[PDB]
Amino acid sequence: GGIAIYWGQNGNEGTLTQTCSTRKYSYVNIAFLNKFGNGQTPQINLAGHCNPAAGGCTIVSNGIRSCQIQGIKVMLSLGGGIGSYTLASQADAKNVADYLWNNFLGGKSSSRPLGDAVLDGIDFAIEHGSTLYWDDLARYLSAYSKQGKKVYLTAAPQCPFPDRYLGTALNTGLFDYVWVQFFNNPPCQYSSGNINNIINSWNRWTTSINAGKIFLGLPAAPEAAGSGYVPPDVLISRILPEIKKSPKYGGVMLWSKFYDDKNGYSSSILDSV
Ligand SMILES: CC(=O)N[C@@H]1[C@@H](O)[C@H](O[C@@H]2O[C@H](CO)[C@@H](O[C@@H]3O[C@H](CO)[C@@H](O[C@@H]4O[C@H](CO)[C@@H](O)[C@H](O)[C@H]4NC(C)=O)[C@H](O)[C@H]3NC(C)=O)[C@H](O)[C@H]2NC(C)=O)[C@@H](CO)O[C@H]1O
Repeated sequence: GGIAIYWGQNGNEGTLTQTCSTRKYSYVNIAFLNKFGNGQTPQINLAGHCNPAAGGCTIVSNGIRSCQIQGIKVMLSLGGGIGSYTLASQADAKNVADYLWNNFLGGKSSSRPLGDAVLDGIDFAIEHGSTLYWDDLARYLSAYSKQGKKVYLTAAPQCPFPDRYLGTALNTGLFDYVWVQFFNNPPCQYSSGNINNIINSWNRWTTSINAGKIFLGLPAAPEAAGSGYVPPDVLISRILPEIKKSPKYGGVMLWSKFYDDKNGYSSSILDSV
C-alpha cells in the first residue's frame, strides 16, 4: 500500500515541495481549512508556513503541482482539532461546496487561497461542531465531478465506530479513501502489549463501510498525540501482517509531517506498508 501524510500545521516541517520529493508519501492532506459555515468567511490555517492574506499562501500551488506530476494526490482537509467550522443547514452545505469548487477545485475565483493549482479532492477531518449536513456536503462536492474532472473524497474519522460526525457521510459510499485515526481513543488504539483493541476495531471498519480503500491512521511520534503511539517494530511484526490481509487495505496514514521527520517513522516502515 501507500502512506498518506498531513502537512501544514508546523512551519518547520518543510515546504510542500520538499515533502513530496521525499518519495515516501502517496497522498498529502493540507491541514486545515478550519473556519467555515454559518456565514463565516472561510479561512485556511497553515501555521507558520504562510499568511493567507494578500495571496501570501498562493506560493503553495508550486508544491501542489510538483506533487501531482509525481503521481501524488493532494487534498484540502476540512476541520481539525481547532476551529469554529460547522454547517448550519443544507443550504450552508451547498454554499460551502460551491465555495470549495471555485477556490480550491475546478471552479473560478479571483482570490484562490492556495493559488491557481487544482486540488485532487477534499478531506473530511470533522471532529466537533454539528453532526448534520456533512453527507450533503459530500453529495454536492461529488456532483461537481460530472463536469469532467473527478473530485476525490477522503475522510479521517476517529476509530470509535460508528463515527458521530462522519458516520452518515461515510454511509453514502461516496468516499474514495478513509484513514481511520487509531489514536486519542483508548477503546480502539494500541496499548502496551495489547493489539486486540486496534485489530478488533480495524475489522469493524473494513467490513462496515463502502469505501475505496481504508488506511491505518497513526501518530508519527509519541509527542504527535495524547496517546495511541505504536513503535515501528510492533506495527511491522504484529499489526501489518494482520490488516494487510484485508482486500480494502490501502496503507497507513500519519500525523504529521513535522513529527515524522523528528521520529523517522515513515523511513522505518515504508517498505512494509
Ligand atoms: C486529522 C485531524 O483532525 N488531526 C488531529 C490534529 O488536528 C491534532 O493536532 C493538533 O492540530 C492543531 C490544529 O487543529 C494544531 O494547532 C496548530 O498548532 C500550531 C503550533 O502551535 C499553530 O501554529 C502557529 O500558528 C501561528 C498563527 O497561525 C503562527 O504565527 C506560528 O508561527 C505557528 N507556529 C508554528 C511552529 O508553525 C497553529 O496555528 C495551530 N492551528 C490552529 C488551527 O490553531 C496542533 O498543534 C496539533 N497538535 C499536535 C500535537 O500536532 C492531533 C493531536 O494529536 O489530533 C488529530 O486527530
